Amino acid sequence: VRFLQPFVNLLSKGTYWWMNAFIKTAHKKPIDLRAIGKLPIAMRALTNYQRLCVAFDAQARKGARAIWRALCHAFGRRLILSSTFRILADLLGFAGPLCIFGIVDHLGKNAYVLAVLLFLALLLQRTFLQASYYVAIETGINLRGAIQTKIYNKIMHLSTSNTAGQICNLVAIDTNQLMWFFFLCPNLWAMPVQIIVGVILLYYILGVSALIGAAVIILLAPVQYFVATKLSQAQRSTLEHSNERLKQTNEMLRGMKLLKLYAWESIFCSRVEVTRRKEMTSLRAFAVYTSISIFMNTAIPIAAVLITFVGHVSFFKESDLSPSVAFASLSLFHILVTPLFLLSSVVRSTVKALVSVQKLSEFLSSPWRACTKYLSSAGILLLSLLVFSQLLKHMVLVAIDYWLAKWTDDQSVYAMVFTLLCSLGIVLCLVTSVTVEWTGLKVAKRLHRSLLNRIILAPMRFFETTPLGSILNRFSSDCNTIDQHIPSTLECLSRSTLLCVSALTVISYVTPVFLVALLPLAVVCYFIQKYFRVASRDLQQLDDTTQLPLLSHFAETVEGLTTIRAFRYEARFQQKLLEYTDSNNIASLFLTAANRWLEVRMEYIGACVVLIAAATSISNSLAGLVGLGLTYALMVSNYLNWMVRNLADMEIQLGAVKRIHALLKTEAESY
Ligand SMILES: CCOc1cc(CC(=O)N[C@@H](CC(C)C)c2ccccc2N2CCCCC2)ccc1C(=O)O
Repeated sequence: VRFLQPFVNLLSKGTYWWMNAFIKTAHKKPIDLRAIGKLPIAMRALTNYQRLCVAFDAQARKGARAIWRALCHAFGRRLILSSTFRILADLLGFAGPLCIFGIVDHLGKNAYVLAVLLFLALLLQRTFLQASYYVAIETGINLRGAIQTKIYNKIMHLSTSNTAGQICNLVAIDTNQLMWFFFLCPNLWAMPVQIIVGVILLYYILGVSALIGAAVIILLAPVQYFVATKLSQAQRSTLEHSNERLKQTNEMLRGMKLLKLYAWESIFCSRVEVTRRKEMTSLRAFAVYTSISIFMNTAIPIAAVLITFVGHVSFFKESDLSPSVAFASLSLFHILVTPLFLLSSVVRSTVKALVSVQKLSEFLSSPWRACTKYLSSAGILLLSLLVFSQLLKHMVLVAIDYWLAKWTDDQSVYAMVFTLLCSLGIVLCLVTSVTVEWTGLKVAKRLHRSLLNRIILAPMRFFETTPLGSILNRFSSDCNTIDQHIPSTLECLSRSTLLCVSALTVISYVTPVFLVALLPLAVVCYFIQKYFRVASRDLQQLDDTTQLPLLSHFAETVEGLTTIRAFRYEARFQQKLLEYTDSNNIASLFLTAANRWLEVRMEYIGACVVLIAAATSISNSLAGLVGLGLTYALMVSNYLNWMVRNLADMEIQLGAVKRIHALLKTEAESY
């Protein structure tokens, strides 16, 4: 047992301090199934299975509702403990904007004490938030173990009269949707509370104009939900053509010998290219919806701030905009963004796992070179336009946030220039979104065409030596990755890095002394990031590689069920399944603990940054520039952990482009 998360004092339970030792070891020598621990007794497949079966007996003494109530009876204590942590973290995160309000109101007219209390509340709030995430993940994984064991125990008893692939994917995707509903279940209860208290605080701060602002920002959640629905629709319509193109590529690759013998390769390649053109026609709509999602997500808050402040000053002829009031409202808008954006995802996952539990009831009742090659496939025109648009968009963003400070203290001219710059910002953001999506599409097209052509020209000895599985897998999974994940992830990594650099630039321009303190933290940040990455890579690979046995086992058990029951070998196979699912659970649990460790450390670095910025700016001013620095240093932590998550998410996905280009360089016959 090397997963001693339950077995430490509450502080290291809260800051995942034990993981430190592990991660340090995991940096020197690679991670093996001997280095990762064995799960505690509290979280085993047998322990959670027996807990769930006791809950099921209790519910049967008193269908889908039966399964939901049994899952409640079995995991509700920990589910509501995670929900408590999450709601306390939500309220203590709201404790930030009003504190910025108090600080800027003091110094524009008790300030240092407000700054240190902001620091303390921020530190405690981020710790509680990460602990909430962790408890939700742990109870979700325990539920996955119990449900896997239960559906396997049901596979054992079912009759020979009865769909093996259905059971295999019921273990593969339906239990997954259930576990992810349990991952996001605290959010389902704590996002409405968050949004309500946010709108209430905004109203209390800004009078009546804040309600117009909060309505405009809330108008983001339904639009995001509609966009996500259209995106899944386009996803299915793309998967159709992708499956047909895959079958055609498999035809071309099985009979490559005969084709090359009579030189029919070019005509079959042309047919595959026609199918690829149809799939690209569908991918265009998919990318349009993805671009609309990115643009709405970034542009609804800009317009919300614009309408709020302008209508507050001109239309309402309302209170004069003071720095404290304005920047408190801005911080509350930034705190309001994320719940409004992710509420659609929470609801969609909720209905998805509801369907999954209904189905389970019905069943149970019976790499820099890769980046260089990818960017070079785009061309200098699209790459230059993309980089210029990203940089100028973030410049316009910081520009409007600074014009806010200069606004606070000819008010018509200020309002007009603020409106002009917000329009410039939304146009520039739409440009950067459409450009990243167009670049993604163009690179996918070029890379796929070159790959197909370069394996058409491949010699026969190459095909005899190379496994057919790999040549098909490059077109099957990696071209899919380049088609779907690389555009969005590259765009979001660009946004995360540029927003982080922008925030540090803002709080350095407000506070010239913070720069001196930036370099230590910078170093710390770097180190942590580095170590996390290596650990997070190993674990991730391990977590994937242990899932293939499990599903495989399920498949086998469904195929040779009558033989296993004839042998009376049922207990041995249930034992093998418990061992496989325990390997998978320990892998996923250590992966999530490493994630929690990194996000806790990055949030603590963000807390130190906000404390330094608050202290030094309140000092130098003892006005609106202090509020600017305060907001940006307040939220640097999100940019930081989002950017490191996106970098980890970026390298793995870029490995696919790397190996596509690797296969692209095979020898060609001088035809
Ligand atoms: C903050 C990321 O850590 C997690 C967090 C969770 C639980 C969780 O409340 N998630 C929120 C995101 C946070 C920022 C609110 C969420 C809500 C809706 C849809 C997706 C998501 N997401 C979950 C996948 C990655 C981020 C978007 C699970 C798993 C993880 C994880 O380490 O993988």
